[PDB]
Amino acid sequence: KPLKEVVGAYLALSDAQRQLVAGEYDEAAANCRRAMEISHTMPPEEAFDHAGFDAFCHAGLAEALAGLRSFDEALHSADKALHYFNRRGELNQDEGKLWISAVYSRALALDGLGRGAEAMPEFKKVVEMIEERKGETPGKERMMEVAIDRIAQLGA
Repeated sequence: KPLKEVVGAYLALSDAQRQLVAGEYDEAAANCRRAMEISHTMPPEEAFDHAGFDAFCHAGLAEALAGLRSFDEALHSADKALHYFNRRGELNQDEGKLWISAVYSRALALDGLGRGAEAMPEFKKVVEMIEERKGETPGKERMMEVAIDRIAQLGA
């Protein structure tokens, strides 16, 4: 019973992560929600990092929803991930890649909702974090180009 749920949740999240890379955002969003649903069926006495795991799921979910241009839901998912990363996040660990992702998703969501005044500083934050982070950050070129193009278009 207990480990079945731990592995079930981990595999659901891994599937979602591969789907994000492949651009299958509909499936990725479903698997992120499914991963959390499974993680929350565990008894409280079983050792598991719920706070961190939920943050990872929300980051992935925010990226998927941003991809589908469902910005309102994306914004809320990114905020739930950032609530964790701002408190217990570590930028120079693998975890940091998902932190940056959540900040980027938030910027895209705010921009998609027509809240450019708030999106701008978030796009700047994405670039600042990429610089600050020691270690490979896959997709950094894509993010930085979007960030810089939007900061210019919103300013004009």
